[PDB]
Parts: sequence; C-alpha cells; structure tokens
Amino acid sequence: MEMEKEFEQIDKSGSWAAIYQDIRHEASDFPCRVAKLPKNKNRNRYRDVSPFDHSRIKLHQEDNDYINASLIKMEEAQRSYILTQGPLPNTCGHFWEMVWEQKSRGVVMLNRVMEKGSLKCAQYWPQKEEKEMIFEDTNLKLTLISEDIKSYYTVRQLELENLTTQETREILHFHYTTWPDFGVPESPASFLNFLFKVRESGSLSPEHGPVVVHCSAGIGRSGTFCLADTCLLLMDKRKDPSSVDIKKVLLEMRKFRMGLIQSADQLRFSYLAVIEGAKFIMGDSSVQDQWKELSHED
Repeated sequence: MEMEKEFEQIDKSGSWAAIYQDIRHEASDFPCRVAKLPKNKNRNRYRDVSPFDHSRIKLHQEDNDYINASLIKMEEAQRSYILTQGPLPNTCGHFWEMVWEQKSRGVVMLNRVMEKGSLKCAQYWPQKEEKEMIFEDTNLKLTLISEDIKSYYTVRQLELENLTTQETREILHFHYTTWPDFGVPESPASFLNFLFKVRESGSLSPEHGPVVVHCSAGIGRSGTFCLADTCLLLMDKRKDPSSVDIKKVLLEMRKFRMGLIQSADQLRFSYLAVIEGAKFIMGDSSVQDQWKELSHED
C-alpha cells in the first residue's frame, strides 16, 4: 500500500518526529472559551486539554451545560465519536448524563484507573453487581450487569436508568486494559482485535448515538482508536483504498478536538494499526482469527 511504502520511507529516514511536528503546526486552532470559564475549572482534568466551543458536547442542564467532551463527526466515513477525558470525582454524573442524552450504546475506555502509580480517572462504574451507583446530581442509576474479563480487554454490560423517567438502557463498556504505561503496544494485533470487538457489538453503528471514547485526557489513545477506525472504514468504502491519507484524516479529526495523537510514537503506531488492519479488509478472512490467537483471551 502507498501507506506502507510511506511508512517504510519515514522509518528508514527516521523522520517520525518531524512528521508529527508537521501535524502539530498545521492543526486547527479554535476557541475554547466555555472550557476556560472560571466556574468550569474543576470540570477539567488538564488545563492543557480543552474541547473547542464549536464541537463541544453540551449537557442538557440549565445550570452549567459544560463537560470536557467533543463530537468528532467524520463526514465521508459516516462515523461519529465523542472523545472525552476520564471522568473526575465530581464529573461522573455529568459523564453518564452525556451518555444518556447522546443516546450512546458503547463506552470505550483505553486506560487503567491507575497508571504509573497515579489516578488517571475516577472509578465511574460499579465493580460489583450488588453495589449499584447512584449519581444524585444528574439523577441516574448505574448497575453492573455482567463482566467478561479477557487477557487484553474486559467487556461489561451496564444498565443505565434515568431515575426521573425510570427508563433504562443497556450500555456496553469496552475496556482495553493492556496499553503499556510507557510507549505503545509494539504489536498492533491486540488493539486491532479490540477495535473489531467494539465494532462487532454494534456500538459504532448509525442506529445509535456516537460511541463515547476516553483515556485520561481523551486525545492520545482515544485519538489512536478513532483514527484507526476511520481510516479502515474509508479504505473499505472508497473506489481507491490507497487514496486514504492518515495525516489528512488526523488533521480532519483535529478540527473537532485538539491534540489528537500525543506523540510521534503514537503516530507510528497508528500507521502500523491501519496497515495491519488493512489485511483483514481486501479479502483476508483468516486474519481476524490470527489476532484472536496472537493475543490470548484468558
């Protein structure tokens, strides 16, 4: 693929840092005035990472509609994502309100609650069936329904109830649990298999609201997941699959949320994932089961 050829070129000339910086320089800059209002200071995990005003998700509250979350709307791919930061101790109700209001079916979590010995986000979902959580501020109830723990990821079914109306929905929680504390996976196989599991669940589909994707800041790994998904989707859809330019797709996504893909390592890994995932796309059926075996599930 023209992508693989470009990949090897960048590798041989050792120019990932320069290409990544090119991305940083060309990326959109839009205002985040709502995020930066003093009253919202504690709704932000990093003063460094803010949703643009034009693409931010608004809570349907009268008293403060702010949450650190962005709608990424990929026109050609016909795919939408909500990228958000890992919930804060005081924003878990907001988070689940957003999931309810946006009609999301899936939540994708790409970080551990604790990494590098520090808390990367709040424990925002119940860990035991018998101990449900109530978010009083937004009047929502959340119950662990089942949990399936595999080697590289865990999938949970949750029941989210609007206590105000007593309607309930099933939310799928996809938790990639093995992203290394430093660097990137090194083999894209298990990440790809995880992406396919999210796809297979229907969570990414047009009949639902946009999937909610988060890591700690909601730009790095989150970025990588959405960039890979969209590129793969576009290669599937277009008459000329080799016309898919990762950098152009990334820059398009950066119109909707800043800082997507946080290092040159993550960029390289994005190429790797797309390239590898493209094998299962041009006819190769017997490779979905070569990512299920290359990475265990025990």
